[PDB]
Amino acid sequence: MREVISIHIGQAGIQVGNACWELYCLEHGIQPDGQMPDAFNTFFSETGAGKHVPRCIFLDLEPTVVDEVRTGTYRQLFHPEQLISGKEDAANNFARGHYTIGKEIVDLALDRIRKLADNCTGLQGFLVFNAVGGGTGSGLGSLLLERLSVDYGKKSKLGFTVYPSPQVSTAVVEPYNSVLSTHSLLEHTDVAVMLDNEAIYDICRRSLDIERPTYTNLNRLIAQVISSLTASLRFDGALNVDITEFQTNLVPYPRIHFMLSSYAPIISAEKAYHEQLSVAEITNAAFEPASMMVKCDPRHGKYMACCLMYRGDVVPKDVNASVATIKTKRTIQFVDWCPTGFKCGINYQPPTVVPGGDLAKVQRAVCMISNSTAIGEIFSRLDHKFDLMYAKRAFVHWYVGEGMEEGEFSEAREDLAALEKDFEEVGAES
Amino acid sequence: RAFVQKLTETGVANPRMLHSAPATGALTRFGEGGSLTAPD
Amino acid sequence: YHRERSNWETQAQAAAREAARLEASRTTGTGAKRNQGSESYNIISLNYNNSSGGQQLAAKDTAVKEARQARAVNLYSKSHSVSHNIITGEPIKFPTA
Amino acid sequence: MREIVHIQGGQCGNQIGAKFWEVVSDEHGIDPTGTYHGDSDLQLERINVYFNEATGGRYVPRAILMDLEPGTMDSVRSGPYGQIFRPDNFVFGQTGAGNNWAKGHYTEGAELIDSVLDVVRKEAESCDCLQGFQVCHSLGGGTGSGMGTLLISKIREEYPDRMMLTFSVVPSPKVSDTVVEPYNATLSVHQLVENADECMVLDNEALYDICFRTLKLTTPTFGDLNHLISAVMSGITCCLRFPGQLNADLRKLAVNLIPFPRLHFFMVGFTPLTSRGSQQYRALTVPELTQQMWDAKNMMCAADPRHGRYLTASALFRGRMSTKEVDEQMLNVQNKNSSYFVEWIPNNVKSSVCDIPPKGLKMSATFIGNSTAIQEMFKRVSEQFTAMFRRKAFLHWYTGEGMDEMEFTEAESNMNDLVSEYQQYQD
Amino acid sequence: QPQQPDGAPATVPLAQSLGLTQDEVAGALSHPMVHELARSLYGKASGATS
Ligand SMILES: Nc1nc2c(ncn2[C@@H]2O[C@H](COP(=O)(O)OP(=O)(O)OP(=O)(O)O)[C@@H](O)[C@H]2O)c(=O)[nH]1
Ligand SMILES: Nc1nc2c(ncn2[C@@H]2O[C@H](COP(=O)(O)OP(=O)(O)O)[C@@H](O)[C@H]2O)c(=O)[nH]1
Ligand SMILES: [Mg+2]
Repeated sequence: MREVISIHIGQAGIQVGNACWELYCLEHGIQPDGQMPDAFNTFFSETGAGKHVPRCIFLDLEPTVVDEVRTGTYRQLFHPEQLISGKEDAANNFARGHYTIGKEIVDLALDRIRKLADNCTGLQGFLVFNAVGGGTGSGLGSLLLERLSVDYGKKSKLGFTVYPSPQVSTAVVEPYNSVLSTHSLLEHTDVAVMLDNEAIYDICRRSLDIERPTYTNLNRLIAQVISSLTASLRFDGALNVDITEFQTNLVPYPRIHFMLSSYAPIISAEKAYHEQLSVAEITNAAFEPASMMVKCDPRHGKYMACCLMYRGDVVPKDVNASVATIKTKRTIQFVDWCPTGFKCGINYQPPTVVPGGDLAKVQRAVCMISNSTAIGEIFSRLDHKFDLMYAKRAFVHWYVGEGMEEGEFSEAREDLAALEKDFEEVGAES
Repeated sequence: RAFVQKLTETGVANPRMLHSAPATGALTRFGEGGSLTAPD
Repeated sequence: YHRERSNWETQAQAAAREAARLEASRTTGTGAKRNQGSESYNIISLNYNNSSGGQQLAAKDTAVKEARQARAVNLYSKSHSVSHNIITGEPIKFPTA
Repeated sequence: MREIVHIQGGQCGNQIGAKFWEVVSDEHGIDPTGTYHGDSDLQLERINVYFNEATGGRYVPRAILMDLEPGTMDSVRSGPYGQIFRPDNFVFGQTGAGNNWAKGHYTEGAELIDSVLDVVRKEAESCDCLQGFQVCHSLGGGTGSGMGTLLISKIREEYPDRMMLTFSVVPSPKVSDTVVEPYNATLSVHQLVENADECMVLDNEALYDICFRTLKLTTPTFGDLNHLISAVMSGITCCLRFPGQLNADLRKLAVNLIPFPRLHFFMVGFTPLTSRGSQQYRALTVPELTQQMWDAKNMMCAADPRHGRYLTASALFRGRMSTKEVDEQMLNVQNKNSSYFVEWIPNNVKSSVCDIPPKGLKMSATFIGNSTAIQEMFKRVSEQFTAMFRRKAFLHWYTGEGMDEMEFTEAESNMNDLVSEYQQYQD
Repeated sequence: QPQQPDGAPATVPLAQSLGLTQDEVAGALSHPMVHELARSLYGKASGATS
């Protein structure tokens, strides 16, 4: 059977994981205690009689977020030792999560993964959730992806990582932990889905009309992106697109595995006033530059590949027509060597709405994941701030003294130099 | 067609065992290993 | 006897539950959701399907016919001015068959 | 007493095959339970071509369902006319090809090919005679493309003197649900040209055009597209299942349509397609079916028939009708526009008449066209293949499963060699 | 099956319409001649209905 195992790392991972598993329960009718009142097998494993537990682990060095889940509204949902805590946090340091304090906890993490892998019949991939800004998501995330590659070979991995914004940052060592974490996910993570914080703040401001959005409001609709991506596995669809469908059809090159995110219909509860949008209008909304989940304009770049995940009552005709209308649009530019790069994944269940959530009920929805050369300026913006701090060798003594060597900082920088280089030449016309 | 079908599916090779014509068996079931027959 | 009877009952109950859910999905129309045609009528031979969708389609066709009859009555009634045929002295009636 | 063994592959073939068995079971009077409840004696006379006799009067189709992921068989078994298929024929994979032609061909196809070959040997050897093999699959996909093409390779090595009628849906210019259709299709045709005895070329955009411009459907669905395929697939086997004034098996249509072994790619079309508004005004007559038969809009291929001359053609009329105006109408089209027909073949068109029309229709005809205009759909597949092969796009996925970049060139060369012998007959 | 004419007599079933006894209807398949008929019908595989 189709089974998936997700791993959530760091403060961003758990709080996204609190939001995502909140939506997975109500999609399948799972009560918060864990009892229903065959599609559930892809995310929940039934234990005993009527008890369903998630196929995910919550590992974090900081114990102040994992106990909030332990005493929150989903205490009975999770297995008691499925959530992994630590005594002390990495404190915004990649060196702590990788060598000194991440080593004692990562061995307990693979024990939970191995017991989850043995329990599921057919495992199809890993959905890793972490933030490269913080120490725990970067360091422990890099080490977990290091051991998972050796232990489980050639198995697909989906990376939903939160990169720091060019404008709004919550820490001064944001570029240091981002650069070092990029070297780990270049050759280990099979698919990296780009996520940015205040890009979603822009989405909530202009589409959800929320004047003061919080991290919880950000995490609710980023959960809808993950659910719409995995909706082919859970429910029957017109053109099913599995996990193994997604890697071999979106990355043209082995090192070009970064893709953007876009969710097309975003309307508030009051903002709907009982209207529906057609397939062509939401398809135009998905490729709108301000509707993307990171702050990169696709006009500067060119779309290397695309993937459209449709939900609800969408006939196969108009989605094929909506592909044709996007192709004739001059503002959206495609690379020359790929003639046809679009996808059609048409599931026939509309996305559900959580009670009290900002999103309104929609009949049809589009999840747009696309490879593009516009990501080259995303890595260059983090490179620009990193070179300012590294030239003066500021905020480095924390990294050097905590096991990590000095000379590997240039090794991680030159890999981003290569990652910036091949983005320019592959998208270059031949 | 129904006539020929019924006669072929009720036909037997030996004529002397037809006297029983005017509980399923173990080999029909090929299962229920401990549940063959019943107590009392 | 209770042990292997319970074992076989669990096996047969699982098999019968699978058969029952497949039969339910067949009879409710959820199964082969890829393959039903739109507008609930046979594409090759222009004949109504044997389903409730076909019955509602026939009802909608009769309603459309009645509306067209009403519009035809309106146009005929306010196209002819007098209750008399102009050429030959005859009554004027709405033509139906 | 001569039969066709049907094999369906992947997402496309299982849905196309389920609609194909929806029509021919309705033609032969088998209910979704399985019992024969038809009301014609000629239906029961030839059942053995497509159905096996079972106990209790039941009939099971002689179909092999194969794929690499179990999503299709949940859908196929749950549909109408879905419980008649044998579960022993339900051979399934677990990983799923995932739109990869190399995965279905070498890596995970190989462990499943030995399983799918045993059920074909179980089904072909169970009868007295084989008319041939019928397969429906895709070329742009991965589940029925890579796995299907190796199946044709092994079944031709074991059964070399038997017919092979392939209904392959090709990648489309207008619509494209995948990114690696030119990669999978070029590798599929290179394996299909020497092995398949004859090929029916289908595409989604011509089926969508028929449902839109001709059949006047506002929102066509894949079920509407698969019904047009199903009517044509049953139309090829019209003379096998039913008597007629002219009889024609798959070999009768083979011998009259391929002058040479390599020109075995045909283009098909179903004649009596009309919207519900104009059915009473239209007089269903042999000149009317012939007029729609040679029309370019009725073709279920991307090839424009006016660009390239027809090499050979076949018409399979169904129903009680006179052969004189059947022969005269195809005589008339040979003389009205002789430039659209090849000059060095006389009597370009073959005709056969069956006296049992399909259900709900007084007359019907199925057209098979061997045209040199079918080179143009292979060029666009070849054009998109060379668009991505010269920059080695998406190639590391293919070389992971064990296929070198060398045999992409003979795949490229045989695509260009197949079309090059098409233009030499167009001149 | 053709529809019966109006005012049909509603004809009685075949067994005691033509006068079969209870012993005959109970042992229809037990008779040796019927057994030989069934044996020959089994022997004629597809030509039994011919
Ligand atoms: N979008 C989003 N971002 C979050 C969320 N929670 C934390 N973040 C991001 O995480 C950054 C803070 O660093 P973290 O990754 O959370 O730190 P950490 O994972 O706890 O690692 P340590 O502090 O060393 O233990 C902030 O800049 C946010 O951008 C969340 O719920 N949603
Ligand atoms: N006519 C028809 N075409 C289909 C159907 N399903 C898929 N396709 C076409 O097949 C292409 C992709 O086929 P795919 O699903 O990859 O086949 P697979 O190899 O078995 O997975 C799409 O472009 C569709 O247009 C169907 O049921 N009917
Ligand atoms: Mg922390």
